[PDB]
Amino acid sequence: AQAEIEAERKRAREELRKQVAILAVAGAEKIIERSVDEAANSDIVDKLVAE
Amino acid sequence: AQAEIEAERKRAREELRKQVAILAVAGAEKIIERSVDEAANSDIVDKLV
Amino acid sequence: MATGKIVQVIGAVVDVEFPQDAVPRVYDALEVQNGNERLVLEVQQQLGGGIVRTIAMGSSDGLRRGLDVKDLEHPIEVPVGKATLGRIMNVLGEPVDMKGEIGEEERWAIHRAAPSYEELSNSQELLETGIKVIDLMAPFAKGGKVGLFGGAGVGKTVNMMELIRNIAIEHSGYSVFAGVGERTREGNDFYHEMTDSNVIDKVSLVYGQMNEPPGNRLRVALTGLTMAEKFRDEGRDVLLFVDNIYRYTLAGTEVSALLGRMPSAVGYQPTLAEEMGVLQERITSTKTGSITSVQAVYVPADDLTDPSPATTFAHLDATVVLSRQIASLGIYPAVDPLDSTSRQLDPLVVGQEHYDTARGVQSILQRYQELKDIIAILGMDELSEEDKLVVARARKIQRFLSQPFFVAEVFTGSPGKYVSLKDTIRGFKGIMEGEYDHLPEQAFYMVGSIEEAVEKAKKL
Amino acid sequence: MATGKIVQVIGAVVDVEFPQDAVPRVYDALEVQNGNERLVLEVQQQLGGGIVRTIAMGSSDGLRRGLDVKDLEHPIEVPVGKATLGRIMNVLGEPVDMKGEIGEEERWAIHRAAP
Amino acid sequence: EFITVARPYAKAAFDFAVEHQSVERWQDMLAFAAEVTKNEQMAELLSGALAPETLAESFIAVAGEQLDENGQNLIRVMAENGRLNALPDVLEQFIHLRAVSEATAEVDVISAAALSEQQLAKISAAMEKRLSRKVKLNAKIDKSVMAGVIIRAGDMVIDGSVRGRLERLADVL
Amino acid sequence: EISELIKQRIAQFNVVSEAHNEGTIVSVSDGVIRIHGLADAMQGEMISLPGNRYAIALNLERDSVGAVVMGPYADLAEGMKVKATGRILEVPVGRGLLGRVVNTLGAPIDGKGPLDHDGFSAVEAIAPGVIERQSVDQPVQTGYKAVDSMIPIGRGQRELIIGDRQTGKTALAIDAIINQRDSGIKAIYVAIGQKASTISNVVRKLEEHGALANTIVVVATASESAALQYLAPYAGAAMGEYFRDRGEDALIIYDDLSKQAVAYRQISLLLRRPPGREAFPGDVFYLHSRLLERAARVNAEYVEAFTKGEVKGKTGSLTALPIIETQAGDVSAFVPTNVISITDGQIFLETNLFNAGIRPAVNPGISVSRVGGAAQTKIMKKLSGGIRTALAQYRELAAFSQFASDLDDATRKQLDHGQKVTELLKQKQYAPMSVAQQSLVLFAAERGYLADVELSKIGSFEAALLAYVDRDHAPLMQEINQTGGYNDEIEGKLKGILDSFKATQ
Amino acid sequence: IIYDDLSKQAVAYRQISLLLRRPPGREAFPGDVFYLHSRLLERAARVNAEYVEAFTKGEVKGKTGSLTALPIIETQAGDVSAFVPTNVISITDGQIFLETNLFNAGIRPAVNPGISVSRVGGAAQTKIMKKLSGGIRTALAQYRELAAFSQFASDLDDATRKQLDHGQKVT
Amino acid sequence: KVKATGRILEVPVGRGLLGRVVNTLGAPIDGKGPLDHDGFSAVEAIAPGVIERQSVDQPVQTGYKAVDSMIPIGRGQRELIIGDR
Amino acid sequence: QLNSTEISELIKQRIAQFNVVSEAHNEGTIVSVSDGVIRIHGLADAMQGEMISLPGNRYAIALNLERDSVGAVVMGPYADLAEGM
Ligand SMILES: Nc1ncnc2c1ncn2[C@@H]1O[C@H](COP(=O)(O)OP(=O)(O)OP(=O)(O)O)[C@@H](O)[C@H]1O
Ligand SMILES: Nc1ncnc2c1ncn2[C@@H]1O[C@H](COP(=O)(O)OP(=O)(O)O)[C@@H](O)[C@H]1O
Ligand SMILES: [Mg+2]
Ligand SMILES: [Mg+2]
Repeated sequence: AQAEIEAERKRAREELRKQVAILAVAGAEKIIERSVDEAANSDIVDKLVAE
Repeated sequence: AQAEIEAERKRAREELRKQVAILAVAGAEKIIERSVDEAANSDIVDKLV
Repeated sequence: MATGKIVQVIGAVVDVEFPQDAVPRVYDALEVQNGNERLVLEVQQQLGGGIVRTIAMGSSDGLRRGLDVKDLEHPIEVPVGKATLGRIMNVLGEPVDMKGEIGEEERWAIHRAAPSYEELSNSQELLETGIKVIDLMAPFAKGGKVGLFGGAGVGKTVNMMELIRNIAIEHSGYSVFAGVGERTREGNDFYHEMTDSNVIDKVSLVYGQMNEPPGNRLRVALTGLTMAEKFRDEGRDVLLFVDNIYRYTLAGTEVSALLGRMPSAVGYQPTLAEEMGVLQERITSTKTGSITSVQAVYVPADDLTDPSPATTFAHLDATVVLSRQIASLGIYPAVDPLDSTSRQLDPLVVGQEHYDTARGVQSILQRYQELKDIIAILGMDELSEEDKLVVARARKIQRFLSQPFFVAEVFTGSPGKYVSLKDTIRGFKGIMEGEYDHLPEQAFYMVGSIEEAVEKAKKL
Repeated sequence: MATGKIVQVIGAVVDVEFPQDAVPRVYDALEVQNGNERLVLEVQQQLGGGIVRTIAMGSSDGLRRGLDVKDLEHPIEVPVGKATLGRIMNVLGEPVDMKGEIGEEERWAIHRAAP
Repeated sequence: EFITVARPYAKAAFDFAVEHQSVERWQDMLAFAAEVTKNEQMAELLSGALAPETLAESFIAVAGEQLDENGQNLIRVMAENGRLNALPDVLEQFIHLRAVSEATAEVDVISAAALSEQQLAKISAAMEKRLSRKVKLNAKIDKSVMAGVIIRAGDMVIDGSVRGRLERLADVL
Repeated sequence: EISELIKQRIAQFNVVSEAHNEGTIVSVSDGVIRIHGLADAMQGEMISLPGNRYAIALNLERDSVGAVVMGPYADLAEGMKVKATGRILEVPVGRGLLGRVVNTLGAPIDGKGPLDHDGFSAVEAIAPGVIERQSVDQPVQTGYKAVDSMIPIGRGQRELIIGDRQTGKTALAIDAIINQRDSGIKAIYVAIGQKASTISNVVRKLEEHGALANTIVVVATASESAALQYLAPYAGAAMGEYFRDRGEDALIIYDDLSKQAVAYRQISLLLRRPPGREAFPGDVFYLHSRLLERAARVNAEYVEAFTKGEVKGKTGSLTALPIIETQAGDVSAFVPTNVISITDGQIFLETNLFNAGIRPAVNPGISVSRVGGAAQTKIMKKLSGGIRTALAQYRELAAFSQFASDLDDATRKQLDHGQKVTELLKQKQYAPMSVAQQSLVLFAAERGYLADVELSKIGSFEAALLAYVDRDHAPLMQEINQTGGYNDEIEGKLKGILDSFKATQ
Repeated sequence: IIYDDLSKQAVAYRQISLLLRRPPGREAFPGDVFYLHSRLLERAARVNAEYVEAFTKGEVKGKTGSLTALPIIETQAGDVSAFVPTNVISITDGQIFLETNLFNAGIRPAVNPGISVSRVGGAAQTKIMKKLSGGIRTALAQYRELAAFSQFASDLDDATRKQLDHGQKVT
Repeated sequence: KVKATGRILEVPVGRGLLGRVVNTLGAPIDGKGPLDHDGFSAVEAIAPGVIERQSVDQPVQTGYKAVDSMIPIGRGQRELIIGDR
Repeated sequence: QLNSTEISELIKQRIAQFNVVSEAHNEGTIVSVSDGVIRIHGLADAMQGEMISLPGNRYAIALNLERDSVGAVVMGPYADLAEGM
């Protein structure tokens, strides 16, 4: 019965942790959509075009 | 123990709502290397609640 | 707006071409005006550039090449909830009882995935039934699957009407009846029976009869599950009766080759086992709620080896094999005690006296079977005395398995009998222990408890 | 120089395409560098257009759709004579034992007419 | 799909155009044949069950501004096999075959906004070092990219979008 | 507590572009997708679909790839982009997944967090070569008196449990697994096309009656796609082939190789591959053949060269027990006859013995063991030779028993003893029996201590004898359970024990 | 209505289907042979007086119409497992089996009881016939069992003997 | 040239068919003159639904003792006659 | 859509010469070899049942005269034969 409760603990933690992950990355998407500039797009591309 | 882990999750949820404020601005500059705008922190609290 | 055009109509299968963007996904619904008739199509394959191949949920007659098709961006969705109780519906969840609109609060898609492995719930809460042979040989728990296997005319329907009487009336929970490929007369006779008995207010009925085009007979089983699964998710205990699992597979066979599939072993579709699995793994009792289900299974040609009955044997908790021999001999219900079994027939979960009685009964009847052809050729005089004894006790046991049913009264002109489980054990143990060795065989035939066997013996 | 390309792989059946001058005879053997190993194919049918259909004399896993195939002019040829005594070989006449190379003087093709 | 029946005729035409130094003319000839084959009346003539000889005359006559070697034969032989609906695929097959022999790649780049023409020239010379061909960039302005670029080089691709990295990180979580 | 680990996951990330081939889905039907593109696709590669689903590249046709979806397929659509990974199908392996329930991909369905596998192995691998393989001469005790006495199993052998439905095929296999709780033999149960509630009932029995710690459970339920069912057994073999190549013995049970054959038939027909005898594909032999010939005992040179000099004098093995269901006992059907040719001994479970209550319903004379008595331990070998002859003589003299009497007393004795040894070789389901317990019970039958007790009490007689032996002479049981040795001193001591027990109840 | 040979219809539909190049099924019959006979036979029915009144626009009131069907099938050497017999046996409300052995033995009409059933049964009889016929149905079925089981016993129990004679009388 | 008359196959129906031998298309073949039909009806129609049925309680008499005692037929039943040639 | 025995070098010859009769009707080329059955292209002056003379001293017997190919069976060892003979 202790091992069965430990399984429900891990599952409940994981579900919360995935919810907050999804919120965090949706906010990061909005930040990326708004906080940007052309010299920063070019700064990223200049890491890319090396390869 | 099932009611215990329920209320433990309820106590965690509010504290992770604070930590997830931090992570959005940290990771959204991590993903472009260059730092994000301090001004653009507007509309981040929408994520909060 | 409409967005596709019909490009082929071969029998029951219709092909629709769409723009190469926004092609309908698999299992979606589509709509076309077949003259004045609104016809639904279900998408089965995305094949080639922009084309989808589909099955008509209605008659294919009257369709022209070049008709406009409108794509509904969802599966076939059916009413679910209390509003479905007391109403007959078709595969599309449209009322066929002429009582008006269903009035549903919610509608659910008939294609959904099965419960996850960690959701399944264990049970051994044995149901009691009036039927002697079943409760002796194949008792079944609340939340389990029961299958009635037989060829044509062996008693599948009469048994299922008896089990509906015995189980459902004591059951306080809602029930679903799925009439997959049923005869229309039998569906009307059932509806009137429930309406007279006043139990129609706790049963929802979905009927897809033989006359309907293959898509209806194919998909009507899933509308039955979708209603039962709504009740299970509300947390209820539900009774689900399915009139033939076989004519779901057969409705798949008819259309399979026109869908381009290469044929399999006995002409069945290549996807027979997956088609059976995806349906039968939804019929389960989860932690939230329990579905209890009784299914009749047609056995083509009376061979239990045919792929279709052969696969479904591996899904069921109890399997009551009816046999044509025993029916032809006139013993009813025609249950074969040697072939039928349950996974609840364990000494741990039944009473250990029950288990010992069952093992005795089966051992005796098996010992009779091997003697049968020996007596037939070489004669009864060339048995020994202890075999002449066990052949007599075998005949007495094989009579005491017979029973009159309240729903099989119209056929035979006799009252119906309900035997309690305890009385059944007590009788068969008494017969095997020989406490009734002196009574004739007919003193056990068509009787209730063994106290009624001694009353009729006195009259004899 | 390897003169053909793989054009299909369906299970153990490999189809390869050659120039119209170079098409293998019916039981010829072909070799492919599958992964790091060498895979022998035996030709079975000459379909039209320079495609020949072949059975893989080994595992078919890992074959891409454009690998170069070398066309040997002989059939499968195996070591014969006294050197083979005491040795275990596979179909291709290669040691499945670990004793070493078979010191054969002669290699004969597995296909020929009866006496 | 007609790609498989296109392949023998497209290879026969491409193998033939280099024997006669007119690849460039053959390409526009086939682009012509692909545009006429889309016509709604011509498709009815194609579906109309004439015998191949008289159907061949009924197509060759309508497309007369073609060489004797080129038009009147390729269109007839594909017409006997009933392959003429393959013509839009015969075209693309032909083009690809050419780009193969000419050591070229029709590289595509995708971005949220225009590149600086220094970024783009660097991309060209670097893809020409990644590959072994003369590249020919063409850009697309897709706003879902948000930042960075996608480079697609036939069957091969190179994702540098922020959206792909955002959804990758969402799954690393 | 939580979100600093999510911060760490943000830290553990790759920001640069990488390059691969990319394909476009042309068609979707019945779990099969046709993919245009992927000039670099290879036979048996894993294609990554959107949604973190994989497909397996099976057909490579001239212009399209035919790939089978390993999961729910119905939301896939024409024009989706599919990326080529370069990987032939890998699964996790190790001791970290010892004790857990996984699917064919090795993802846990247990619900009890992620795995701590030590690494990965290819699902497809070639079997050990002719010279790398060693003779089977160590026992695997199944704990059933009838099997372990008549039909012995050795570490490396490939026995077949063939029977009809509802005859105890699963019961015998899982009892075999349960008896390994304390041997060093790790165990694997592969559930192919079983219904999930049956699997769950089995898994609960495995924990309750003993140890699920020593068993890996691989699950592919009847609701999952045919690709996952087909491959499942190969994934289980890759998990057992991990222990074999490390120097440790293991035992794998494959449940319904007939269901694997059905799944392969479905995949083959949907990929349009030419049909054979029962529509099964032409290479249906080469499916089970290459599966089961991975079950082997392997010499110390191989295991020392595989491990590169970590274990030095060990010999690993992987015993296999495939399960086959015949239909109305047809032994000439295509899949049964293939598997009967591939394996080396079968445990034939007849149905009318099971209906008779003689459970387990093994049928001697048709059930053989091609490895012989080199797999038995010595005491079980000495005490079992006569049992085979006594049952053979009972087969022929059973016909007489039906109707006749006043035969010669030689015959009468022989028949009676046959009927009571038959009565002796039956036992309850979840009771396994140690070698010492089996030994002495067989000795009691073979030396004649039952010959005066040839009545219905034999079940009570055995239970009383096992209790008495445990109560008074357990150091003998320890010595036999350790050694399996037999000699004159053991023979005399066994006589002394039986002589004393007859004086009691 | 009597359909003379639903078998020869099935044969005609098979010919049409194959000439049209539709994919063959078992024994080469197309799959919609079950749909052919099922859509045909479920048309035979009895309809309530509300349906009659609705159909005839009020002209006929108080009457239930009915259509009864008697399809006929030929089996080869008594093989019931064949495709078309299996379909029709699955669709219909009963069977009358006529047998070569009984016909040659002189039992004409050569009906075999215990292999033939009526699922409507007692409801479709007059009360007299209902009453008298219930005893006959069991008596002949068990008589054939006793007649098989006691071929060789020269003497018998008169309870059994009585039954045996009575069964020969009713036969 | 083939024209497409947009109408499904219909057959003469009525009381005047009693006593007439007719081919599948409704043409008399007995040679006793034309039919007297009460309009036409369509050959391919759908059957009455579950709600439109009524149960069977009226007999149709065969006249054969074996049939009418052991295997009774009622008005709405669908009895199969099966056997050899 | 199967390729009906027409292939790129042959097609290029028809592109170069729209009427095929420029080659003599007495000769042809082997276009496929499959387990004894051979498939010749050409031979417009061949009749069913002829003795087609292969390279070497072998014969093959014409069995099918199709629209564009002859199908024949080789009398003897077939394994030596290639395309283009
Ligand atoms: N030794 C035994 N004593 C009593 N009962 C047994 C014994 N062994 C098995 N049984 C019972 O036999 C039944 C069938 O066993 P099991 O499920 O293993 O058969 P099976 O061949 O696996 O059937 P299936 O093939 O359908 O899975 C079960 O109820 C089981 O409890
Ligand atoms: N218990 C019974 N008592 C009397 N008659 C029965 C009984 N069971 C079956 N029958 C007879 O056999 C017929 C066929 O069985 P039924 O259940 O109606 O169809 P199926 O068995 O094909 O579902 C019944 O209609 C009835 O005539
Ligand atoms: Mg029924
Ligand atoms: Mg089992």
